[PDB]
Amino acid sequence: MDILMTQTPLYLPVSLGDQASISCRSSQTIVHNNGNTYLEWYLQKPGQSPQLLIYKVSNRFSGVPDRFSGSGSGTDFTLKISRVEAEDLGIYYCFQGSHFPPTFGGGTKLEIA
Amino acid sequence: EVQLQQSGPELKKPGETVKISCKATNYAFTDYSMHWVKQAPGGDLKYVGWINTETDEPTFADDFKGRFAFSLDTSTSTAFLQINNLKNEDTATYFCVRDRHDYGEIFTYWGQGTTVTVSA
Ligand SMILES: [Cl-]
Repeated sequence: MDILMTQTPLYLPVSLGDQASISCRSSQTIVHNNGNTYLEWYLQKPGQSPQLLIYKVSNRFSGVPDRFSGSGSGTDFTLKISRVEAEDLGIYYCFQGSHFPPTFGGGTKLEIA
Repeated sequence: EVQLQQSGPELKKPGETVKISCKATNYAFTDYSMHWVKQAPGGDLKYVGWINTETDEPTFADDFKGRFAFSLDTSTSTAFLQINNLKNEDTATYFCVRDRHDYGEIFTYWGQGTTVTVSA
């Protein structure tokens, strides 16, 4: 637990169809010695284990809807959801695996209400 | 279709020991390291460490080296996480996780998690 990952906002109450944005700020830059920035976003649906959504800052994982996109500079990264669907409910986490030990953000709760 | 199956929830008394298992299927167990993550009440995720499945050597993150121990049963493609001298602070759901290319850079596959509850 060294590189702090802070997410904004911690609670994201939204409504179907609306857009959603989650920010993640790292306390240090996160570029691996090999030049890659291993910044991933995970979604943990209720009653499930986390699942990978975005890796390498902006690459969508297999089967991930196009509504999910990622961006980010040196210490500030963003996960955006064009249109929020009922199946998007859950907790989102950013994660850096660029420097040891790998660290996760504290989680952002997306709740539709 | 990688599958990581973990053992059931545990309700333990303080000071006792708990041993969690993670059964891997559909891939060569010894080709990928097994990582372990601790999810504390509230949802925070903390990296515990990883075990090299080919050499059976563990590497832990911040203070976990103390009472946590990783082990393997390569013949049954199973990884274990044992917690000795259970403390209230250990209450959490533990996950075994496998990465994409065995570099611990991208956690792709996760077990369903094992909730450990330390009572009174
Ligand atoms: Cl990897």
